[PDB]
Amino acid sequence: EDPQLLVRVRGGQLRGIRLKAPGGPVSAFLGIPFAEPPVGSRRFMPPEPKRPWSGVLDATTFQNVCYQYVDTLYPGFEGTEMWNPNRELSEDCLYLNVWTPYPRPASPTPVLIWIYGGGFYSGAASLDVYDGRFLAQVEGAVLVSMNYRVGTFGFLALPGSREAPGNVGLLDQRLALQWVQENIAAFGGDPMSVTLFGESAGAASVGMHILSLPSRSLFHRAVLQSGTPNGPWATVSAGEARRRATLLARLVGCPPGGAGGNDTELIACLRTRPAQDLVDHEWHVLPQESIFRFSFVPVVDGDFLSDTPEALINTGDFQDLQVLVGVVKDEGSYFLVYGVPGFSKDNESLISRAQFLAGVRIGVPQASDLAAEAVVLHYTDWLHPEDPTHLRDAMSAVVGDHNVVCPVAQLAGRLAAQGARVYAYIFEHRASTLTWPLWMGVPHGYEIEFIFGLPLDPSLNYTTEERIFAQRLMKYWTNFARTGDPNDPRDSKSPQWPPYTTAAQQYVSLNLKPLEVRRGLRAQTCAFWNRFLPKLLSAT
Ligand SMILES: *[P@@](=O)(OCc1ccccc1O)Oc1ccccc1C
Ligand SMILES: *[C@@H]1O[C@H](CO)[C@@H](O)[C@H](O)[C@H]1NC(C)=O
Ligand SMILES: [Cl-]
Ligand SMILES: [Cl-]
Ligand SMILES: [Cl-]
Repeated sequence: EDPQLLVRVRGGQLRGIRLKAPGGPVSAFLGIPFAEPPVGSRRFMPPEPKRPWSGVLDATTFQNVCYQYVDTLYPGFEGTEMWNPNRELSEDCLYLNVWTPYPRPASPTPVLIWIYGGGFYSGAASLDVYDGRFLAQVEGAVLVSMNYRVGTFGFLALPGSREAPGNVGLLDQRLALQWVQENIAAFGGDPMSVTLFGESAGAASVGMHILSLPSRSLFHRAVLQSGTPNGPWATVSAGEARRRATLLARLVGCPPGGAGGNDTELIACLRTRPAQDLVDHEWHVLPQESIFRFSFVPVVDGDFLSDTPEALINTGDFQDLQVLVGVVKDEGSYFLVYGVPGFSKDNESLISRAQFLAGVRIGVPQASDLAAEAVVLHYTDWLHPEDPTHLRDAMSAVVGDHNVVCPVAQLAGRLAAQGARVYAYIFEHRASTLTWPLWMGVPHGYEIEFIFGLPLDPSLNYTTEERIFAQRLMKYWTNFARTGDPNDPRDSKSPQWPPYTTAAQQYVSLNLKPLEVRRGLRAQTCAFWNRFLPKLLSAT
């Protein structure tokens, strides 16, 4: 028996596995159950704490990926498939993972918790890109990532009912946070210093846990990468959620005869449905022709979220809090191949002006005609309005700015304004190994493999530049995680990464070159998106 691989948590004993990271061994305890399986009658309902077990639980392998839609756009192509599920599908899927150094660390170690993204529809904590082994080996960290429920299973809501209350995926995440608070000490982690970091939907989730008190009590620092709790895609009014669930039920023959009024007898019917029925039907309820919008997301129930996120970020008090926010250089591009006609991974995707206008209607789905007109006006180069290259890059920009960049702006501005200590970044490095075409720049999601330090694995064919860069990012993130500052304490030569402030508005470029400080995060464009646009498409 290996003393370092046997742990006894509150539920009982579990056995881990000694892994080879490049630079040495690490400890991995994978597939630890944190909730009773939300299957059958527990469908759509909040997680229940995992009932204690006997004997030593085998924690040496990844557990099931939560039942979910699978991406089929470009089959065989690494660039999409990397995000696809890599273990079996199952509603029995609420397991988590811990990486630590080997031997398990002597002193309480600052814990990193990873919340994955993927539309609140796709997702798994077991994907190669979210592999904690490098951070554990190299920076000495204790890294935790959980599975949470995505899709209808995680987010179908009849707001106010008992049987489908909404935001149960977030509650899964929270339960995982509680497990960490209650048990991470056993692995050498330190419950007194917990950082959540996430991406896309993940970041939105992190945002939500900032904004919802009982989660807020369970950690100390956040990192939001390319996503926010505010913004157009991360939430839904209870009205819309109710609409969407009702409609989904209708689509899977679940009125059954024509009803939907008795919620209990509706959710009941739904629970009698095969999981792939629900998947194969989930996207159908989206109200408009759109990209960067999924059917089932966090809902504004006045419970988990006491008000809209935007309200909360406006009126909160965040003195107690340090956040690291940032975006990649080309947020929008990835999404264009998923709906905006004229865009493909297979060519330069040069577009006509017509395709551009139609594309704006698709990308800013909830725009009024006048809103769309303002968008087109702002984004056109009126000197060369016909130029396909400018147009293409513009469409990428519209989608990026609208969905990611300017919400990150807004959120950093408010949090800074509201007491928090914020640090901001722009990730500008195209991975040498990127399989997506050149026109897509540094797409949404492609900084993760660096933060997790995958280029430290020589078999993975990054450049030495990229190995070094990876180590730099890892140092940044763990420094933050450890001490609410990404800077190197034992140094002055970086140069320093300054806090984002409403006054100075400073962020840094993370690329191969040394830190460079820039002021104004898409300032003017974001004034357009965040100050005017709402005055416009409302009061229309
Ligand atoms: P995000 O969750 O983006 C996906 C998404 C978000 C909102 C609506 C629809 C949709 O598809 O996560 C990623 C995007 C692209 C690549 C990788 C991830 C994790
Ligand atoms: C909903 O309506 C049905 C009758 O169609 C009834 O049997 C059931 O008790 C009702 N549920 C609740 C919780 O009132
Ligand atoms: Cl019950
Ligand atoms: Cl025109
Ligand atoms: Cl470009």
